[PDB]
Amino acid sequence: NLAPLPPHVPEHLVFDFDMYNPSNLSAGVQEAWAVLQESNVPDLVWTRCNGGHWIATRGQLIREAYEDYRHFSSECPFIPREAGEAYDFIPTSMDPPEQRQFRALANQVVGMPVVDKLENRIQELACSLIESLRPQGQCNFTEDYAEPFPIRIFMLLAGLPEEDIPHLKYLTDQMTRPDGSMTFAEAKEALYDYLIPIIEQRRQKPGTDAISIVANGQVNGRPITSDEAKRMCGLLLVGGLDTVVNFLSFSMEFLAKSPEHRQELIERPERIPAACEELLRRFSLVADGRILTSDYEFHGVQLKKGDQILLPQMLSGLDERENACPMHVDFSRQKVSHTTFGHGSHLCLGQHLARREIIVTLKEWLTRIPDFSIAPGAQIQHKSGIVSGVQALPLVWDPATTKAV
Ligand code: MNR
Ligand SMILES: [K+]
Repeated sequence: NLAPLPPHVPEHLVFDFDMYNPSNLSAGVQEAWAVLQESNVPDLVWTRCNGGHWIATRGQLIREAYEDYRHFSSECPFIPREAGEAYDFIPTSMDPPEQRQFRALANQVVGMPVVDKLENRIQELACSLIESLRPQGQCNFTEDYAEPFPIRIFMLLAGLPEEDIPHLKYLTDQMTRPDGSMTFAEAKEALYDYLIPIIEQRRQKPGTDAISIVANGQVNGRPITSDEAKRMCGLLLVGGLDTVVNFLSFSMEFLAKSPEHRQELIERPERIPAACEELLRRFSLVADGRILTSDYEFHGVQLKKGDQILLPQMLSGLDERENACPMHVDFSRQKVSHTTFGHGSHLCLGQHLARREIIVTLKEWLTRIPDFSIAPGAQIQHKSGIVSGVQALPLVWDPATTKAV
């Protein structure tokens, strides 16, 4: 359904793009969003879909908006408006200056230092899961590796039982790619229903897990409140269950279709870290936004207080003005430009954990299964939303070409 066009929006800027079900989705989700960068499309357009909102389509505008938090606020960062209004995670729903004090605490539980505490476990789990699949000559990558690898690592860090994964994963997905059975607000309340008692129990009897550290932490010298701890832990759950999980499938799908790129990383393994960055650019998948704090003229367009604007962190990397031959994957790309981990004061705090999970996967998978392909007659389907993903990824290979080491 298309919402009525607001009085200040001119017709020539209307482009009815649906972020939850794009028209050209069959060609690939990244390709689907790239239609917003064709020759006849303005830098900033308005879509009547999902309640009506603006969409920045070029890296220059996306970076400018993320830097100017005075005009573009994180208080209501999700579309539709109902979801953005209910959204209250910390630090993501706050603007500086209040936002800043919470970043240090989050860094304590998912930052670089922590990646060092789980180094061995991450390595062990990756090798373990891959060796188990190797002799099978086939797998359903999404459920056999993409989900269990990053998710089990997060549950370990948070001190939560793996048997709770099905419930938590379902709730997290309703906040990014809703199936219609739950609103954002209902999904968020169910997540908080889960966390509330756990936070109280760990504030009474502290442990060394991520939830215990957040719940008993301090914010710029003063005790964190139960409510603040809940709002921060909810965000961590989403990041642990619906970020790397999706990205890994986009990357493996590409490697399955490009033997040449697989051979490159096999012959020259020192290029894996660079390959990670290039894949993060080409298969970017996050797209959230901001809300206007007042009337404001932006790049010749009149914006009104209350208007929502989607800043596809995904679009910066595919912008031909930022990267030549954007759809082409080149591991030797000199200057890989992108905003896959955000831009400005809210730069991703989990990027170190994410990069380690991606690099370990690339190295340990190609070491054991260098040659693989998409299953016979399979047509890979993608899904779009706040975070985009892959519905299923059936893979096959000849065990005779594999290595058990
Ligand atoms: C479990 C931890 C996390 C993991 C894993 C993780 C993995 C990834 C990842 C992997 C492929 C994707 C791409 C990703 C992308 C992002 N991520 Mn990340 N992220 N990520 C966070 C935790 C995590 N992320 C936190 C915390 C913030 C918010 C910081 C702040 O608001 O000040 C954040 C913020 C962000 C933002 C900024 C959003 C904004 O400006 O409103 C983007 C984009
Ligand atoms: K809000």
